[PDB]
Amino acid sequence: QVAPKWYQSEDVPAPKQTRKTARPQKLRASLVPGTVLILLAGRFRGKRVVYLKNLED
Amino acid sequence: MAKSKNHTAHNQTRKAHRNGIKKPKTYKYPSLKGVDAKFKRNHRYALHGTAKALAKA
Amino acid sequence: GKSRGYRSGTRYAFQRDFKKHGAIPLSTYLKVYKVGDIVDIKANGSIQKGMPHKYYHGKTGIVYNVTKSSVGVIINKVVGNRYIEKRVNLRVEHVKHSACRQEFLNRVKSNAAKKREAKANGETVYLKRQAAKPRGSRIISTEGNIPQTLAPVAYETFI
Amino acid sequence: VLKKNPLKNKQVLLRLNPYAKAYAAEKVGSAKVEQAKVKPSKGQFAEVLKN
Amino acid sequence: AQQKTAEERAAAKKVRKAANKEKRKVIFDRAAAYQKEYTEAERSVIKAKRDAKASNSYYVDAQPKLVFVVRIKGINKIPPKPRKVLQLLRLTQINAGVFVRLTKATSELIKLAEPYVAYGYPSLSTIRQLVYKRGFGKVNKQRIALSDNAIIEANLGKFNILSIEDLIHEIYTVGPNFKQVSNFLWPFKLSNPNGGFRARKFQHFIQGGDTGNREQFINALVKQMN
Amino acid sequence: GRDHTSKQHVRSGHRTAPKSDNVYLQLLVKLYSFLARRTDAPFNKVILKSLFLSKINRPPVSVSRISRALKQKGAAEKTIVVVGTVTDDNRLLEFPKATIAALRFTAGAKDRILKNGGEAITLDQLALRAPKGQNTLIVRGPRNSREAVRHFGFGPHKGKAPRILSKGRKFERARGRRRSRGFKV
Amino acid sequence: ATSVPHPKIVKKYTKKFKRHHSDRYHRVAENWRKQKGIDSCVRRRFRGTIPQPNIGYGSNKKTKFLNPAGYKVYLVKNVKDLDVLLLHTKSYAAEIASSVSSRKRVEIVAKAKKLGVKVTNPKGK
Amino acid sequence: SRLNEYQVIGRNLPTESVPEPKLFRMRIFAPNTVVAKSRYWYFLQKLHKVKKASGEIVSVNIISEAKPTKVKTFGIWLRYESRSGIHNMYKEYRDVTRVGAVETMYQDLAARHRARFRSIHILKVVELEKTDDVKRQYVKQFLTKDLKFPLPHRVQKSKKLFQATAPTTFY
RNA sequence: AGCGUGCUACUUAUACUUCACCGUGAUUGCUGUUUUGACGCUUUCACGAGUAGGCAGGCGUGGAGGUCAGUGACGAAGCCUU
RNA sequence: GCCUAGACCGAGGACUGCGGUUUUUACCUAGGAUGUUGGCAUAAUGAUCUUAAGUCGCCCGUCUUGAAACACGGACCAAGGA
Ligand SMILES: [Mg+2]
Ligand SMILES: [Mg+2]
Ligand SMILES: [Mg+2]
Ligand SMILES: [Mg+2]
Ligand SMILES: [Mg+2]
Ligand SMILES: [Mg+2]
Ligand SMILES: [Mg+2]
Ligand SMILES: [Mg+2]
Ligand SMILES: [Mg+2]
Ligand SMILES: [Mg+2]
Ligand SMILES: [Mg+2]
Ligand SMILES: [Mg+2]
Ligand SMILES: [Mg+2]
Ligand SMILES: [Mg+2]
Ligand SMILES: [Mg+2]
Ligand SMILES: [Mg+2]
Ligand SMILES: [Mg+2]
Ligand SMILES: [Mg+2]
Ligand SMILES: [Mg+2]
Ligand SMILES: [Mg+2]
Ligand SMILES: [Mg+2]
Ligand SMILES: [Mg+2]
Ligand SMILES: [Mg+2]
Ligand SMILES: [Mg+2]
Ligand SMILES: [Mg+2]
Ligand SMILES: [Mg+2]
Ligand SMILES: [Mg+2]
Repeated sequence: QVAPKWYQSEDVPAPKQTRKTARPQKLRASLVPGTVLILLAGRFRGKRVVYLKNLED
Repeated sequence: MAKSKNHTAHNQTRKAHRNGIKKPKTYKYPSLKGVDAKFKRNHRYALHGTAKALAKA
Repeated sequence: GKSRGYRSGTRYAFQRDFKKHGAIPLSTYLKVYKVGDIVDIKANGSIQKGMPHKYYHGKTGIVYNVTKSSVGVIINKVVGNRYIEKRVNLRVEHVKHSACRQEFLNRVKSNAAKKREAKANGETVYLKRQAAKPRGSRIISTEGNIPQTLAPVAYETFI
Repeated sequence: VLKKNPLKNKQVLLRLNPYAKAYAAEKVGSAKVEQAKVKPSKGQFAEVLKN
Repeated sequence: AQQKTAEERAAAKKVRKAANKEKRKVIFDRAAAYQKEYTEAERSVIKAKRDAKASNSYYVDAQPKLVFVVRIKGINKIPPKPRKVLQLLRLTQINAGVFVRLTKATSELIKLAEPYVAYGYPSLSTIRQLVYKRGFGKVNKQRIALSDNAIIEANLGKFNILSIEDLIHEIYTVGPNFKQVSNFLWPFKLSNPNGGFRARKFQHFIQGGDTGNREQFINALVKQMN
Repeated sequence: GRDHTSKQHVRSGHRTAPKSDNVYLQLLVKLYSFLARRTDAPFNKVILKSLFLSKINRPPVSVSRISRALKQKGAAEKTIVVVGTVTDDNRLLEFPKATIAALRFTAGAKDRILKNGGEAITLDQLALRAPKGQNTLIVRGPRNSREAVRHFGFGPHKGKAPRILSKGRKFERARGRRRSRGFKV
Repeated sequence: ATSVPHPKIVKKYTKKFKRHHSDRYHRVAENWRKQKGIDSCVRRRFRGTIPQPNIGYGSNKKTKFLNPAGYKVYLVKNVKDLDVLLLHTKSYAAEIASSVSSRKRVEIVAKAKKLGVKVTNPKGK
Repeated sequence: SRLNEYQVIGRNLPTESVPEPKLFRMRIFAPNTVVAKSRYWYFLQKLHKVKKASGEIVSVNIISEAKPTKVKTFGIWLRYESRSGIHNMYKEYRDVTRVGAVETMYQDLAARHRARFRSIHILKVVELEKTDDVKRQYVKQFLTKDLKFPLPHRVQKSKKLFQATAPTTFY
């Protein structure tokens, strides 16, 4: 077997500086508060519901 | 019983062009082999006298 | 039986030109050949001494030796994958000065004259030869030359 | 490490060609041509119709 | 130490940027002038055609001085002379493209390679798209992307080519340094056409194939392949 | 596929290292790898290449060659550099005072050089007194004087030496070497 | 991964390169052998024949020799053999030799646990 | 093919002997201008001691239909090659464009004589102004007064594979 | 769903384009920070079919010099085993 | 010039460069993926083995221009074998 050498370091380098500055989400023109929506997934799939507000999430 | 191929030049230009066809090198002074003996004989004396004159100068 | 003699296959190559048989005009014997001259080789069938082999018929080479009635010519011949230097002794009846020298030597003289005159006039000149370029724009006048319309012709038999 | 197309990346386009900014600002791609309303084929170029 | 060298780097970069501003102004002016002369030449040719039409004459266009040659044939079963010709045109793979300045010598070259290539007269926008998307330079016998004008300057600055637009101009208006600029350009490696070829490539464009001179449809083909 | 205009994956055909496993020659290659990589002096690149050469490509340099090279005009005080062995020459009538840097010296060569007031230094001492090879003069020995080269390119009318074990009148002198025995080539 | 961080480990070929007709004959073992026959469909690479070993399948040099846990495995036969992994406990794991006795293996496991060295075969005897 | 009608004008290259050579025009039915100039030189070397190398193309222009929405009858004079010989023929076509009549002609000789594009020379395309100029009955039958005809047995194309009702062909 | 001809779309090779990884060849730099690997590290680009054949780098076996103060009756070697 | 639908990929790993906006020795989309949320860690995930299904796959070695050949050697296995 090949023994480890002294020059085989274990230090973890820092990541490079990422240039992925986030920009805001752009919603479809059809999504306006007060619009009746149809839920497609989840527990309440198939339910017609009222759209009220666009959260920051 | 032993009738075979007689002659063929097939593949001979391919083999000649793998490493050829190389032109001969040129030099400033060609060999005086085959040049007239009387001329070569006198040209020897002419060069010897020219070398003497340039050496003295 | 195969025959591979010295002059095999030279029936038309070594023939004299039509209505050009007989004695050799003496400018052939008055030309002067110097070592380094470029000469064409063309066997004259009426002189059988100093005759080239059929390979050298039509080849051009450098004079390297001058003897009483002959010149030595250097030819490069392909033998397999390289060239071999061949040294052929030819009587001057089978030799003629190559006309490519006088043209290149004239372009050299013309370039020297144009360059010196351009220097005298203080301008620049480009001496490299150029290939033929595509032609420029132009206007075709139709006064007296209104276009004539052609059509493909019907089929006819003329016998 | 990664080639970016100047025809897609505007930053690379400006890095290579600073004049793209002026071309866009001046609308060179949709420039109108001012000229007179003429028709120079009314005469002998009607040789195209027949000959 | 790292923060110290950062301050020095910041100062040196300040000075470098100040110096580069003038060079970028120069290349900006050059690009604007090239655009002006392109537009003027187009309008001049249009005006000449209209004038010849008015004066009962016929304006004959200047014959094209530039051609873009694309090798559309594979590397198998090529006779020695067109094979050597394609090698001397640097078309040693399928879909390789090169710019050729038309003379008698180059026209007789292209005629030998005609059954294996599609070529034509490229427009300015086609040249620009080729150089921008697939432009590479031959630097120390290596294929280097033309991603910055410094790469072009370091290799063609002795020929007064300082920008990608200088290079494009030198190609388009076949210039005094066309040889150096086009040989610096690595052969363009195009994709296959989006939309395909005609039903059978290897017959002349006149006979419904793809090889030979198509003369302005090289732009549509290049749009397909680039 | 590619239409290859040249052979693919071809090694340069030049030595990039000594074939020798001598550690001290490896140290010399280290020193001149650094000098050639960092001094811009063409001398250091030539010395680095010469340290890779095989034994027949570094023929011995006689002390007579060094004497003749020092007799060039304006070369009397140059440093003679021999990447190889410097041998003695008992045919010299006299040897000058000279500085010579070599891989090896024979006992007679070194004795003569030091006897005449000169120096016999190594290439590492050279790299300190002349790190750019200033005022040096590289001397190489004769390569075509080797005995093996006598038989290279043998053929008709080539004039080279036949590969033969014995020499005498009965060994390859009759037919093909004499017109009285057929032909001569 | 509890080891030094690495890119996701990719094995280009995960099956075993089995010698041709090691399935047909018992005398032909599965150990890979290159077909040298003049007419061989495998040597000539006919469609449908077996894959063959070539350098294209070589592993990424950054993930080569790492087990699925991200460690390089070093064979250990005694407690003094663990000393070479002191400064490499997050990139090298110890594997106790099969011929180590149950006593010495207990000592190796105890010392490896003390040193923080991971052991690839921590259970056997 | 899908064709256009081109006016191609060319001439011999000017010489110091002849500095204004005669201009020759041809009407070429070609898919594009590359084939238009090729066909031009093809017919000029059948009619004159000229080549593309010794000649010059002076003008290429599209000739548009004068009345593209007026129904016409065209007579086309042809010279085509068969498997055995060379024949002259004259045929008639009904169309609103001269180009579309030539396109119909090429389809028609492909269908009735197996004559390919390369085997056909169009000698002449003429719009027949008078109803008496029409010689062929297969186009003369559409020049009768108050022409009416139905289209019996209409086949309707379905979007679906299966149909729940019986097919019909009324129309 | 045949024959002649034109057109549009579409299907897909180990071919072409972009990207990842392996190797080969070339190539950039690395010693007052060379720093216990310089036969090393590192930058960049191109390339990869192969019988006969050549060369290179490796895997495995019996025995020998040296070394691991190596494993082993608390189980060596051998053998069987998703 | 503008708007708009989808797919595959994320190599690199402190900084350094070229540009852009400059409200600024600052910021950016500009020398290669980040942010956020959920679930899981008795498991979603991966590998191998057996088997089914789809698709492809003729018996190796040899001499030969040409072998799956209606050419030759080979029933099987171990040890020896140039
Ligand atoms: Mg034979
Ligand atoms: Mg004759
Ligand atoms: Mg006689
Ligand atoms: Mg598509
Ligand atoms: Mg097709
Ligand atoms: Mg390849
Ligand atoms: Mg004997
Ligand atoms: Mg005798
Ligand atoms: Mg075979
Ligand atoms: Mg059909
Ligand atoms: Mg694919
Ligand atoms: Mg290979
Ligand atoms: Mg082999
Ligand atoms: Mg033994
Ligand atoms: Mg023990
Ligand atoms: Mg055991
Ligand atoms: Mg990454
Ligand atoms: Mg099958
Ligand atoms: Mg046999
Ligand atoms: Mg036999
Ligand atoms: Mg046989
Ligand atoms: Mg067989
Ligand atoms: Mg059979
Ligand atoms: Mg038998
Ligand atoms: Mg037999
Ligand atoms: Mg049997
Ligand atoms: Mg055995």
